[PDB]
Amino acid sequence: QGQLVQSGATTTKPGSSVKISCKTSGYRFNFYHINWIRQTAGRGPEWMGWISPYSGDKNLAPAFQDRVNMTTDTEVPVTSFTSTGAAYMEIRNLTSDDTGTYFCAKGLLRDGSSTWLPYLWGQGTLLT
Amino acid sequence: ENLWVTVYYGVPVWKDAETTLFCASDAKAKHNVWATHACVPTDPNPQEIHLENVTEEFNMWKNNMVEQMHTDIISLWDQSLKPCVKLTPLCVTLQCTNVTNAITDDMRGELKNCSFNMTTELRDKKQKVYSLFYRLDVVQINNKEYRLINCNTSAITQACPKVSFEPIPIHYCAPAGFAILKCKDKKFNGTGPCPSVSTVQCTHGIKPVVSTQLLLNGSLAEEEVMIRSENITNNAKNILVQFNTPVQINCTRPNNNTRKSIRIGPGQAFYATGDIIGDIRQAHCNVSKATWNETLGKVVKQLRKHFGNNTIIRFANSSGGDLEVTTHSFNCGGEFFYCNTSGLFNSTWISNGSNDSITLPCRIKQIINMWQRIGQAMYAPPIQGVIRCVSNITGLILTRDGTETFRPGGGDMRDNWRSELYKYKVVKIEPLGVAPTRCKRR
Amino acid sequence: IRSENITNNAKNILVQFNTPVQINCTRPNNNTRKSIRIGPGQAFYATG
Amino acid sequence: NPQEIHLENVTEEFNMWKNNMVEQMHTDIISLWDQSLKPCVKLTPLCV
Amino acid sequence: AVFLGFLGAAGSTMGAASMTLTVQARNLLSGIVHLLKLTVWGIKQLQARVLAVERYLRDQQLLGIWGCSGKLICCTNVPWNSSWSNRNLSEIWDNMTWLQWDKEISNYTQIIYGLLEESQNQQEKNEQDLLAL
Amino acid sequence: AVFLGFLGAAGSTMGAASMTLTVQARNLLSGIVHLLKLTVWGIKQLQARVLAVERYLRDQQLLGIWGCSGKLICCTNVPWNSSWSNRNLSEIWDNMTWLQWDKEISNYTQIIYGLLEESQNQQEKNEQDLLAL
Amino acid sequence: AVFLGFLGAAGSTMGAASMTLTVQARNLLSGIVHLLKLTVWGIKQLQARVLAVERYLRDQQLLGIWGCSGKLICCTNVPWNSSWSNRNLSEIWDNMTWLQWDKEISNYTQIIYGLLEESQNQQEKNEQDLLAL
Ligand SMILES: *[C@@H]1O[C@H](CO)[C@@H](O[C@@H]2O[C@H](CO)[C@@H](O[C@@H]3O[C@H](CO[C@H]4O[C@H](CO[C@H]5O[C@H](CO)[C@@H](O)[C@H](O)[C@@H]5O[C@H]5O[C@H](CO)[C@@H](O)[C@H](O)[C@@H]5O)[C@@H](O)[C@H](O[C@H]5O[C@H](CO)[C@@H](O)[C@H](O)[C@@H]5O)[C@@H]4O)[C@@H](O)[C@H](O[C@H]4O[C@H](CO)[C@@H](O)[C@H](O)[C@@H]4O[C@H]4O[C@H](CO)[C@@H](O)[C@H](O)[C@@H]4O[C@H]4O[C@H](CO)[C@@H](O)[C@H](O)[C@@H]4O)[C@@H]3O)[C@H](O)[C@H]2NC(C)=O)[C@H](O)[C@H]1NC(C)=O
Ligand SMILES: *[C@@H]1O[C@H](CO)[C@@H](O[C@@H]2O[C@H](CO)[C@@H](O[C@@H]3O[C@H](CO[C@H]4O[C@H](CO)[C@@H](O)[C@H](O[C@H]5O[C@H](CO)[C@@H](O)[C@H](O)[C@@H]5O)[C@@H]4O)[C@@H](O)[C@H](O[C@H]4O[C@H](CO)[C@@H](O)[C@H](O)[C@@H]4O)[C@@H]3O)[C@H](O)[C@H]2NC(C)=O)[C@H](O)[C@H]1NC(C)=O
Ligand SMILES: COc1cnc(-c2csc(C(=O)NCCO)n2)c2[nH]cc(C(=O)C(=O)N3CCC([C@@H](C#N)c4ccccc4)CC3)c12
Ligand SMILES: *[C@@H]1O[C@H](CO)[C@@H](O[C@@H]2O[C@H](CO)[C@@H](O[C@@H]3O[C@H](CO)[C@@H](O)[C@H](O)[C@@H]3O)[C@H](O)[C@H]2NC(C)=O)[C@H](O)[C@H]1NC(C)=O
Ligand SMILES: *[C@@H]1O[C@H](CO)[C@@H](O[C@@H]2O[C@H](CO)[C@@H](O[C@@H]3O[C@H](CO)[C@@H](O)[C@H](O)[C@@H]3O)[C@H](O)[C@H]2NC(C)=O)[C@H](O)[C@H]1NC(C)=O
Ligand SMILES: *[C@@H]1O[C@H](CO)[C@@H](O[C@@H]2O[C@H](CO)[C@@H](O)[C@H](O)[C@H]2NC(C)=O)[C@H](O)[C@H]1NC(C)=O
Ligand SMILES: *[C@@H]1O[C@H](CO)[C@@H](O[C@@H]2O[C@H](CO)[C@@H](O)[C@H](O)[C@H]2NC(C)=O)[C@H](O)[C@H]1NC(C)=O
Ligand SMILES: *[C@@H]1O[C@H](CO)[C@@H](O[C@@H]2O[C@H](CO)[C@@H](O)[C@H](O)[C@H]2NC(C)=O)[C@H](O)[C@H]1NC(C)=O
Ligand SMILES: *[C@@H]1O[C@H](CO)[C@@H](O[C@@H]2O[C@H](CO)[C@@H](O)[C@H](O)[C@H]2NC(C)=O)[C@H](O)[C@H]1NC(C)=O
Ligand SMILES: *[C@@H]1O[C@H](CO)[C@@H](O)[C@H](O)[C@H]1NC(C)=O
Ligand SMILES: *[C@@H]1O[C@H](CO)[C@@H](O)[C@H](O)[C@H]1NC(C)=O
Ligand SMILES: *[C@@H]1O[C@H](CO)[C@@H](O)[C@H](O)[C@H]1NC(C)=O
Ligand SMILES: *[C@@H]1O[C@H](CO)[C@@H](O)[C@H](O)[C@H]1NC(C)=O
Ligand SMILES: *[C@@H]1O[C@H](CO)[C@@H](O)[C@H](O)[C@H]1NC(C)=O
Ligand SMILES: *[C@@H]1O[C@H](CO)[C@@H](O)[C@H](O)[C@H]1NC(C)=O
Ligand SMILES: *[C@@H]1O[C@H](CO)[C@@H](O)[C@H](O)[C@H]1NC(C)=O
Ligand SMILES: *[C@@H]1O[C@H](CO)[C@@H](O)[C@H](O)[C@H]1NC(C)=O
Ligand SMILES: *[C@@H]1O[C@H](CO)[C@@H](O)[C@H](O)[C@H]1NC(C)=O
Ligand SMILES: *[C@@H]1O[C@H](CO)[C@@H](O)[C@H](O)[C@H]1NC(C)=O
Ligand SMILES: *[C@@H]1O[C@H](CO)[C@@H](O)[C@H](O)[C@H]1NC(C)=O
Ligand SMILES: *[C@@H]1O[C@H](CO)[C@@H](O)[C@H](O)[C@H]1NC(C)=O
Ligand SMILES: *[C@@H]1O[C@H](CO)[C@@H](O)[C@H](O)[C@H]1NC(C)=O
Ligand SMILES: *[C@@H]1O[C@H](CO)[C@@H](O)[C@H](O)[C@H]1NC(C)=O
Ligand SMILES: *[C@@H]1O[C@H](CO)[C@@H](O)[C@H](O)[C@H]1NC(C)=O
Repeated sequence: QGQLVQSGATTTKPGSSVKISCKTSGYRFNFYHINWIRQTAGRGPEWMGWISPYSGDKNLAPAFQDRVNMTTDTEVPVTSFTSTGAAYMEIRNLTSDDTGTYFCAKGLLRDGSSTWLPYLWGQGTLLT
Repeated sequence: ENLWVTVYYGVPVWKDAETTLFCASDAKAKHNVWATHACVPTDPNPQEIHLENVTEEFNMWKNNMVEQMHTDIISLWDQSLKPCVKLTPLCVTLQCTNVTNAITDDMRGELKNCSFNMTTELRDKKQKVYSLFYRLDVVQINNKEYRLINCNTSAITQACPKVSFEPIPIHYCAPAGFAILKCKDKKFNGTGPCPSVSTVQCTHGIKPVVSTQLLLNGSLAEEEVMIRSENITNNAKNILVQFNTPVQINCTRPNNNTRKSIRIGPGQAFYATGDIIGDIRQAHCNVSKATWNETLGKVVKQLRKHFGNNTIIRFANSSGGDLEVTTHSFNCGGEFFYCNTSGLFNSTWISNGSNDSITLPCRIKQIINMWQRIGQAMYAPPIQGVIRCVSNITGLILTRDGTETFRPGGGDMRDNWRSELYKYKVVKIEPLGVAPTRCKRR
Repeated sequence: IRSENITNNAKNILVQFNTPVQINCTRPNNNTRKSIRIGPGQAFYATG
Repeated sequence: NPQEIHLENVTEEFNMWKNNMVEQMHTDIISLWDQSLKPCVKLTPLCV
Repeated sequence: AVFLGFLGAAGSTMGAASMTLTVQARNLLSGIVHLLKLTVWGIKQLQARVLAVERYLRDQQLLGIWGCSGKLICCTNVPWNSSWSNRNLSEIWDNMTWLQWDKEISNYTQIIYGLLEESQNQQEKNEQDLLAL
Repeated sequence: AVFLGFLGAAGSTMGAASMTLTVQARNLLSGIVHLLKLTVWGIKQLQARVLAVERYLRDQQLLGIWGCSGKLICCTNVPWNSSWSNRNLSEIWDNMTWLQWDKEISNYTQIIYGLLEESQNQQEKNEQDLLAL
Repeated sequence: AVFLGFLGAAGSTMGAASMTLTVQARNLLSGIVHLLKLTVWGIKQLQARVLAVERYLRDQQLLGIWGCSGKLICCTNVPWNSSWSNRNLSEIWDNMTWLQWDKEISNYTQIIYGLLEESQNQQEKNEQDLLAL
């Protein structure tokens, strides 16, 4: 299983800095990365970055190098293999050209070559 | 695609289980009632392996270790009181007088000077001997004639005076093929999924201290002050609070007593109380009024999380029961104290000293009964000299009544052991594992 | 019928039925048990 | 057949004053006497 | 290197735990479990001693009737009936832990133990017939 | 198929019983044999537990010193001295049962156990010398 | 031939003692060690019984985690670090006895037991990868 509910689809105007939430269930939040993906209309879908809910290690594209803050808070043990988590997303020098739908997707495997691969996605959020 | 079963021996997977736990102890060598000399020597390197990424379920209210320790300690006492003296000749008529009158009215009958006829080494010749007895060990006949408290309900066996009642740290260990899982969560409730989990070959040093209301010489929390019950909304389930700071208590029996041996038969000797050297004073306990109020406030704060930031909770004394449960009963240097605690639980706290200490008047018993069965009682031989012990109050055993009010109690011996074994859990190892992979024999 | 030496009269014959012949036993006297304290923790159960 | 194997070329160290067999036999015999005198008569009425 | 310790890789992936099996294998019979005094602690320890060897040999008994004596990773000739678990290899050894794997394979653990049993009886019968010439 | 059960082929031919050895092998240590209370039934059960493992390992010990560890049908290098039994193969495996066979081979069972013992000691010495290059 | 007996070659050279290992192997579990009466002699004998199987299996456990199950002379892949003993082969097997050899190799006996342990874990992992095709 696994669910990733995202925040609301409210809108702002250029110059601001919005926070996007992603709440997880049905799986151990620490065991898989959390990816942030952007599907703009005036560009192809872009991978923004992933972060480790276990090790805190983050990795984002150089196009978002000094403009994005990725944070996650510690999980909550529900069962032996189930926990609830949350991931956060921020933008710095923000304009209106960053308009589109934003998704959060967790990693694929816990090890191997496709560890962090965005596998299970959220329902997305509309922006400005 | 082409997948066959592949067998793996030694896979890190376990299942909950019940097993026999043996005892481990450290090197100290007389012989305590807990027989710690017969336990396997504990490793000077108490190995603890941390189980990263593991999240185990715990349930201190179904834990089997507490039910096993409850029977072990009782068996240790049964094992130690078997070969000792049967005091059935003591169940005889006693001619008692108060010992040294004139002090404070009805506090002179608290200890009596009783004389009685006793069997000697010769079966056909009696002796008139006397002994000092506390009031809680005698009852009248209705004249100044008395008898021991237990003569109509129980046979009495005095403890072999070479045994020590001082608790010694006991380590519980699981056999090979089993494991002990500790919950490292510093704010752990007692039940539920504990995130931080580590495995240990043996548990930490657990002193088998049997006390009432106040938990002594126990372990302390590292953060806040936890409160543990299986159904806190139920008023009939004892609340087990566990401090993080130790509120010190000083108990003493200032009466300098002398032990007089009395030959009641061939090889049989009854240890009577000779007399009192110096002042006949009152045994009691001190506890810093400042630290007890501060620590009692922390319990209030954590009790608020289960009853609301606005509600009002109050502390009252025991609401009745047996003497062992209505008082802070414990063992101090041999003698069994029974301390009034109306001064510790007499406070109402609102929604939102510093020099002296509060004292606790304790009475002393010698004929103490077995808690489980009826018909079995022990005679604690008289301790010579002045007694004084210094220990830590590290927890409580409270009771809700259904704005809020909390009173102490707890005559169940396994509530003591729950306060120390809540972190631990017994699981069995199952090292055989089968899984698919593209590997085929031959 | 089972014995080790049936021709020997000093070896008990153990017969085993195939049908059960029922037997009803009873003591109709309604007795009362009276406890008597013969010592500390010791009680003798007499017939009241 | 009390089998005894001779250990040729071997030279062992002994110390009868630290031997554990004597400390074990000392307790065994005492336990045998304790085991045998448990179920026998207590003559406490004779102390008259 | 790493060396997590006894059960140290209980939360690691099955493939990562499958590289530290000696870590658990050696602690299945030792520990701290010299006269036999039958006190409350002595009877307790004696049972702890017999219980360890008993459970240890029951695992070695199954390991023997499968032709895996003295092995930590032995391969068999019993194919993986996908009704046991249709999960793929990459999502098993790089994803699951041995604890949650045993949780879902638990129903068929007695079925598989029978297929490994008679496969070894027939294989040893085949080897005898091949050495009959 | 058939599946006669534990000792189910005790009266069958040696060859037919030689196809259901796992049926007896798995019941040599299990059964029904958790605290150790030393009551009349507790002492009785504890002995029943130690007795099973003791006898089980004595058979595995001989199976080890013969080079047959974890085997149900192992072949050896000890030829069959016809003075043991001059019976032919067809009148042994398609005729006798294991019970009556053990009854007539009973005298030489200690002789054969010695030939299998030193044959394994010399074979392992041969394998070491062959791997010394 | 010779047949010195149980421990009969304790004072012989290591090579000569290395030809009579079955002589000691068979007496590691038998002897004279049927009801369990808990008398002073009965408790004594029961401990003697559990102690034998316990020590016997601890040696077989190490022999298993080294890949030497059911072997008297198994060869390994752990090279001889000369810091253990710089003595030459001829002055070891035609000179020393096993008793005095164990006396000087005693410090490194725990070091060697670890190298044999993980060498077997990695070898079985190699054999699985080779049979994955
Ligand atoms: C748990 O908590 C419990 C509760 O807190 C606690 O219990 C406490 O236990 C201890 C020990 O068990 C108790 O300590 C005792 O205290 C006695 C009383 O001491 C106080 O009072 C005296 C006398 O007061 C009069 O005199 C002064 C002037 O000197 C006036 O100012 C007073 O107002 C009063 O005089 C008027 O009032 C009278 C009536 O009220 C009138 O009759 C009178 O005419 C006047 O009008 C004071 O002197 C004391 O001061 C000393 O202590 C203070 C601190 O309080 C210090 O600054 C300083 O050290 C002072 O010296 C104090 O205020 C003590 O008498 C008693 O010690 C004696 O008894 C023991 C045993 O009996 C002896 O072994 C010991 O040697 C002492 O004997 C000496 O004194 C007697 C009496 O005079 C002599 O007869 C004797 O010969 C001997 O004299 C020698 O020593 C003298 C000094 O030591 C010296 O002066 C002589 O010259 C000679 O050398 C003991 O210490 C304490 O009371 C308990 N607490 C309470 C609340 O009761 C427990 O311990 C806690 N812990 C636990 C359980 O673990
Ligand atoms: C407990 O559970 C957690 C969560 O499942 C486990 O953490 C995961 O472990 C696996 C395996 O160890 C990880 O998979 C690997 O992922 C790396 C990608 O990370 C690399 O890239 C980072 C960003 O570019 C980089 O910063 C890292 O470099 C160092 O820096 C960090 C800083 O924190 C440090 O922590 C690192 O350790 C590095 O030192 C990092 O290198 C990827 O490179 C791996 O692929 C290689 O290895 C595999 C085989 O393992 C091989 O197949 C590949 O081809 C390649 O060679 C591998 O995929 C995963 O990222 C971890 N985190 C998750 C899943 O969120 C943890 O191990 C568990 N522990 C226990 C004890 O159970
Ligand atoms: C004290 O209780 C007993 C009295 N006598 C006999 C007895 C005589 S003879 C005989 C015998 O031979 N048995 C063989 C067949 O039966 N056994 C007992 N045996 C087992 C006993 C217990 O474990 C037991 O009840 N406990 C434990 C000690 C407690 C305590 C402290 N410290 C405490 C006491 C009061 C206040 C605070 C703390 C509390 C309760 C026990
Ligand atoms: C408890 O009561 C007993 C009485 O049953 C007390 O024993 C008696 O105590 C008195 C007073 O000490 C003794 O008398 C004294 O005898 C000595 C020696 O001859 C003499 O010098 C004194 O002047 C005084 O007369 C008496 O002998 C003694 N009797 C017995 C049988 O012991 C006991 O003292 C009381 N104990 C306490 C603590 O009050
Ligand atoms: C709680 O723990 C403390 C410390 O572990 C216990 O204090 C110990 O109490 C005993 C007896 O009260 C002391 O033994 C005594 O030592 C003195 C001095 O040698 C001697 O005169 C006495 O005869 C007796 O042997 C012991 O020293 C003391 N230890 C320390 C460190 O203070 C306390 O009793 C425990 N309380 C409970 C209720 O378990
Ligand atoms: C309790 O009383 C005993 C005597 O009944 C005291 O023991 C004496 O101690 C002193 C030490 O100064 C010795 O010189 C005496 O020889 C002892 N007498 C006996 C009979 O033993 C003991 O000191 C008293 N304890 C206290 C705390 O006062
Ligand atoms: C209980 O007794 C102990 C020791 O008798 C007291 O601790 C002492 O406190 C004083 C304070 O000035 C220190 O100087 C000592 O070093 C302390 N002794 C020890 C052994 O720590 C303690 O204060 C007493 N508490 C109560 C409530 O009476
Ligand atoms: C009472 O509690 C204090 C504090 O928990 C104990 O003192 C600690 O003792 C440990 C012993 O391992 C030391 O490592 C700590 O440094 C001590 N801390 C402090 C603040 O003293 C004390 O031992 C307890 N006493 C009793 C009798 O239980
Ligand atoms: C045997 O006698 C006892 C009394 O000695 C009888 O017990 C009474 O039973 C009736 C039932 O109808 C109750 O109402 C009484 O309260 C009982 N009395 C006592 C003292 O227990 C018992 O019924 C008699 N049994 C028979 C078979 O007659
Ligand atoms: C992201 O936000 C948190 C919020 O407190 C802040 O502490 C952290 O420094 C931020 N990250 C960066 C790279 O500024
Ligand atoms: C003991 O003293 C109390 C209080 O003065 C008194 O009521 C009681 O009668 C006395 N008992 C004896 C036996 O002297
Ligand atoms: C002891 O027995 C005598 C009878 O000889 C009796 O008069 C006396 O009161 C008895 N003493 C006690 C203390 O019971
Ligand atoms: C104990 O804490 C756990 C932690 O989640 C909680 O689920 C449970 O309800 C708590 N129980 C009580 C009685 O407080
Ligand atoms: C706790 O007690 C209340 C009433 O006292 C009851 O309604 C509730 O069901 C109990 N909870 C559990 C888990 O038993
Ligand atoms: C509790 O306090 C009240 C108030 O004086 C008192 O009457 C009662 O006896 C006390 N109970 C106990 C057990 O101390
Ligand atoms: C306890 O003390 C209070 C006052 O301190 C008193 O009212 C109460 O009766 C005492 N309890 C007992 C059982 O003596
Ligand atoms: C019991 O029956 C067997 C059956 O053949 C017979 O041989 C034997 O003689 C009988 N014994 C007695 C005592 O009847
Ligand atoms: C049975 O008893 C008779 C005489 O009582 C005796 O002649 C015969 O030998 C006995 N049979 C056996 C088998 O002992
Ligand atoms: C899988 O198992 C079922 C019964 O457990 C059996 O009927 C079926 O034929 C098996 N299929 C394969 C492919 O092994
Ligand atoms: C990993 O295992 C869990 C166990 O339920 C499963 O839900 C998840 O889908 C698995 N991951 C992949 C990528 O299949
Ligand atoms: C195992 O059997 C239980 C029986 O109710 C069933 O609920 C469960 O789904 C089964 N699991 C698998 C993996 O077959
Ligand atoms: C058969 O065994 C005897 C002694 O048991 C021996 O003398 C004889 O040589 C053996 N013959 C063969 C052919 O093995
Ligand atoms: C076994 O030895 C006994 C000894 O008397 C003999 O009677 C029997 O015939 C022998 N059997 C075989 C098969 O050698
Ligand atoms: C021998 O062992 C030491 C440590 O025990 C190690 O440092 C050294 O590299 C080893 N040398 C060889 C040749 O194995």
